[PDB]
Formats: sequence, structure tokens, C-alpha cells
Amino acid sequence: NRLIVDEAINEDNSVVSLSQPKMDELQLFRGDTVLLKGKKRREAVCIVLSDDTCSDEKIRMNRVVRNNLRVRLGDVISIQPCPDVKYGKRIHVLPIDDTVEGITGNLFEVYLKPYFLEAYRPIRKGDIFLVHGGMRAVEFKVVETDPSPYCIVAPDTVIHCEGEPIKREDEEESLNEVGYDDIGGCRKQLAQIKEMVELPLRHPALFKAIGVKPPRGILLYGPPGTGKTLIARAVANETGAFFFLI
Amino acid sequence: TAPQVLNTSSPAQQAENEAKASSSILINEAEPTTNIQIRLADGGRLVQKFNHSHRISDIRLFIVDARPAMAATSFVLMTTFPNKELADENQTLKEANLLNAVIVQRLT
Ligand SMILES: Nc1ncnc2c1ncn2[C@@H]1O[C@H](COP(=O)(O)OP(=O)(O)O)[C@@H](O)[C@H]1O
Repeated sequence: NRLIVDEAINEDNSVVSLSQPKMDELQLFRGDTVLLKGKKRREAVCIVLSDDTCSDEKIRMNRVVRNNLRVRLGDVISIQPCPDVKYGKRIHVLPIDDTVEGITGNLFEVYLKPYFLEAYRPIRKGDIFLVHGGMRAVEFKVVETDPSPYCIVAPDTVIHCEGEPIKREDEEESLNEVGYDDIGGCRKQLAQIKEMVELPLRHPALFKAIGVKPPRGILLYGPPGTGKTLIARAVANETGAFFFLI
Repeated sequence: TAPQVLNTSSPAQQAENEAKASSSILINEAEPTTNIQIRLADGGRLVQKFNHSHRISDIRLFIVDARPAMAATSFVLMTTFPNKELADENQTLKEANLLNAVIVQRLT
């Protein structure tokens, strides 16, 4: 599943391009329920097998999952079949970036219904995608969680309309994307940090080959004013551990 | 919407029926084999066993031989997101772009 990625074609997540000889090489299941993984422990599910515009061994993903789960174009895209999920009942009426730029109305009939072709949003309940009719730049955070896992929803039942606008600060407040490249050249000791956190990095198997873990507890030493918040948050969203800074 | 079919078959005979439906389709090793993926909307179960060059009527025969639940139930398959349906059952896979495409069991 480790393979190169295609450039952008459209601007909709409801249409996704396709590389059919690479699916002939691999084993990927049907359509709407296919998992893609990557950075910041973010599991995401959307559609594949739909457009077939580009060539083999490179597949177009949507721009909102180009900036999320990777860093830029030309990265390594991974695929995973995640089938047989249940059916949800009318996820979000609540957008989180551009409610005040326009009119509210019915708060879900206005922007979701002209911009779909029976793609009933199998996205994480709290994940983002730009969706609007005319201006086409309204994100959302999902508050309706009728299914627990990554699931599509049933066509057009009824929910409430409690959608209120918030400033778009939540993604860089709670899931701020940092990597090895996002610290300005500390690779004299960033390599040491990566060595120390590699046994915490999803690896119980080498614990019997290590005896006790040498990270019983790690102290960061630096001058007053260099800051250590993003340095300590670097292992967050690269290991996926619960951060909970105090 | 329409009535569906539940798990009325035995669990020990489903793999035997899948093997019989796989052996019903002729296998040729002189062609690049295309793995046609079918997912049914009667509970989310999905199988795949096909050859390179066949027809949509052979896909219907494979669905009939796979399980006896939807053999007599009328069903129309479709591909998601061209906003189109799957007519012309005598057409081949390459002409109507059925190369490992989306097949969704839709009940009318
Ligand atoms: N070595 C570094 N590499 C990149 N950015 C740094 C570095 N040191 C300080 N900064 C910048 O200093 C600012 C404030 O630092 P602070 O929030 O106290 O902790 P941190 O330095 O871990 O972010 C941040 O915006 C951060 O980008």
C-alpha cells in the first residue's frame, strides 16, 4: 500500500479518481467504505473507484485530505479496505467556519443537498471538508454521531438545526500538525528523541528484548525562552499517544 | 425501501456455494485477470471471484449461483458516481467500463 500519489483534478470529496492496474495489483474493496491512514493517527474513510481520470499507480485524493494526513503533494498514499459498516442518520447540521457569510435557513438542506451524488459522507464525526453550493468554501465539524464508527448515513431523514458558527481554530488548537521537519533543525538531539520514543512508538514487541524501557522519564533541557511546547508536542501526532499537557 | 433478504442460508454452505459459483465461471490463464468486486446491500457482505473477459449476464449468473436468496428476487446493479445504472446485460466489461468497477445491489 506504499505508493506515490497523483495531483489534484477536482475540488470535491464526492468524486475521487482511480488507478485500476494498481488495484489489480493490490486488494481493495468496494467504493464508499475504504480506509486511508497516515499522519497524526488520523484514520479516514471516503470513496474510491469512481472517476478513473488519472493513470496507474497514482490516485487523486481530495484537498482537505491532502492537507490532512500528509504534508503536501508527492507523498506516499496508503489504502485499506474497511467494509461492512452500518448506516447513520443525518450527520452534521453544524458548520464551523463560514455560517455568517450567507444565510442559515434550514442549516443542512442549503449546502449538503446541491453538492452530492449519493455520497452520504463516511467521514469522521468531527472531521472537516469544504462544502457549500455557490461559494464552495464552508467546512464542518460533525456533532451528530448516530453511528459510532466510520459509517455512511441513510438518505434524508430529519434532525435538529442547532448549528452555530465558531472561529476556525479547533484543528490547530487540538490537532496541530507537527512533524520532524516542523522543528527548526534540532537533529543533533531530535534523532536522540526519536531513538528514545521508538520503543513507545506502538512497539510492545521489543520490550522483552530491552528488559526495562530506558525512557522511564525524559527531561528536556533548554535555555529559558527557546520554548518546549511544540518540541514536546512533536511526539504527539507522530506517535498518536494521548498528550494531555498540564 | 424495497424488501430485502436476511441470512436465511446455512453458514456452513455459504463457502461451498461461493466455491461452486467460482468454479461456474471459466478461468483462462492467457488473459490479464480482472478482479471484479461485488458488494451487496443486504447486510454488507462482499465477495470477488471472476475472470478477465465476460458479460454482465455472467455477473448476474455469478450472483444467482453465489446465494439462493437473491436468485429469484429482482435486483438491478449499479455503479456509484457517474449517476448512471447498469443496463445492456449482454455487453462486455471493457466496453461499459466494468473493469473491477463498483457493483451495488439495488432493490427496486
Ligand atoms: N527550535 C525551534 N524550531 C521551530 N520553532 C521554534 C523553535 N524554538 C522556538 N520556536 C517557536 O517559538 C514559538 C513559541 O515557543 P513555545 O510555544 O514557548 O514552545 P515551542 O518552542 O516548543 O513552540 C513557537 O511558535 C515556535 O514555532
